[PDB]
Amino acid sequence: GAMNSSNYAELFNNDIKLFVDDTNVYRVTVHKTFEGNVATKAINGCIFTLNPKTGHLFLKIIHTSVWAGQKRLSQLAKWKTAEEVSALVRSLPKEEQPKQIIVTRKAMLDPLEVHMLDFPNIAIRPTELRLPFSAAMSIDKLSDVVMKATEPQMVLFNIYDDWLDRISSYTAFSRLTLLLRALKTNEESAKMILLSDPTITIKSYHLWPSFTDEQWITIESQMRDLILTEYGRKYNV
Amino acid sequence: MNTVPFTSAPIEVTIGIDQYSFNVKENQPFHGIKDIPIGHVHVIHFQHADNSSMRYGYWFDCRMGNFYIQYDPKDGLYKMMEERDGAKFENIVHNFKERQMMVSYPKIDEDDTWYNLTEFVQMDKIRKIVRKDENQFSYVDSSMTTVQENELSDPAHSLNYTVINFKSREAIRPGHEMEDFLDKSYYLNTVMLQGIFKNSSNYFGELQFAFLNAMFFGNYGSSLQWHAMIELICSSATVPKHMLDKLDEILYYQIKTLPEQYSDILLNERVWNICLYSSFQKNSLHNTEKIMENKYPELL
Ligand SMILES: CC(=O)c1ccc(O)cc1
Repeated sequence: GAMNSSNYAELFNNDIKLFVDDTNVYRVTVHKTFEGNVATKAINGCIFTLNPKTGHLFLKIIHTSVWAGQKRLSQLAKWKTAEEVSALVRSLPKEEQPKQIIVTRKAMLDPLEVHMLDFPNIAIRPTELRLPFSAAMSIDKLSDVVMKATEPQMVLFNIYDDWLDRISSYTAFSRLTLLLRALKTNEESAKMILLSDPTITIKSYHLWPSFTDEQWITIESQMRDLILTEYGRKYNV
Repeated sequence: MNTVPFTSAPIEVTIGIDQYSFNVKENQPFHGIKDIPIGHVHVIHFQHADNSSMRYGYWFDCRMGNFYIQYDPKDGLYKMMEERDGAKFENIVHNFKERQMMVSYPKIDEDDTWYNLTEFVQMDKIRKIVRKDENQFSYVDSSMTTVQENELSDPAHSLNYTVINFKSREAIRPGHEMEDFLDKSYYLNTVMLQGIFKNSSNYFGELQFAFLNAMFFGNYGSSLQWHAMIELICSSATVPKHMLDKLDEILYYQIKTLPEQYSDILLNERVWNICLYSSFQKNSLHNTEKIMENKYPELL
């Protein structure tokens, strides 16, 4: 069934599963035409396919050429997402294929179900959680590889850097969710928090800064604070 | 015109013949139904007074044999049987007509309702959906499940309707996933019409039979099948023009005949609102849309 607060720990058991977020697949800039009408221009996008347990991120870059001469792009985007997730599963060895795929938006259920008919034993699930996976393009290195792409491309990351050496995946996934929530609510202030201190750097092979355990406590504290600074500024509280 | 005699009527029962019905009291002198129109299938059906649970009945065609009804006090129901002795049957019926113990199939001469509800329904096709090959007639009741229902449990007592499933490999060509899901023309025209049914007449026959079982017996799996066969056509962008016009006529008479107080259970809101207002054929069912809007505007 649906993934919610009640069954949150299922995320970190030993059954392989993937989240699929399609928010950033079809990305446009709306603008005015010379005639004073409105038009869109697509920019490169990505499918965000992530394992909660290991941090392995399969970032399929969606190049704007895939939209050329197509109609109903927002609908096509869901079917393109489902086609690429199915292709990814088929490319994995059997023992690496997921037992479940959790989609962050319910409109992906039927497209993914139809593309996965060949895999009757892979459960396709929605979620009641409102995850901030859309903010993946606020991670500078992910945004850079997507915008630089000149052709379709898959790029593999570990979204948890080396955190699993020191913390469980429950805390790793929970830490990723809190950082992404902050970047979605106020990107500028979130990024100020993560980089304010010139002495904490991002390793070439990492996505986030190299915080100590104590520094992560502090960093998580300003993010928890920032999500309240916004929630007050938003609702006046 | 043909006759289905009844041995007797030992329990109180509402008896139906096609869209007609009448109440028979415990041990009332009822000995059957005469003047049944030749050329159509028919259904005789039963609801006992004491237990309105289990509507049941028999599909039959008087061209295929001499059939009668006899109550079985062990199994507790009215059973159809075939009489193989022709001169016995005629002598039985003739005696019952002389004593005027039979109701007359009460068809108005202007009235084409039954023809229009059974236009494509053949006994030979009924007997393949309802498998009991030692009889020429077919028993159906409220509780019988369909093959598709039994996949999601007694096979001999099943309705073997053609399985339709929009999220299935049969419905979806590899590499045409989006195309085939959003436009079911492939599945309708190649898989089902050319492949399985062979022609639109057999398709419409099964659709009509499913509706009649839903209406007369409250058979839930028959209702699912009727709606599935409507939806498959309406969700196809490419349907022969003769099929669309015939479909409009078929549905019109089904909606016209449906008891007004059974719509809440027998009509699927999603299917009809999609079929009439969102689908490829939203504009191809003028007669059905007009009667649905004037008779069941709440559902919509
Ligand atoms: C995401 C988050 O802030 C969070 C916090 C505490 C938990 O036990 C689980 C998740």
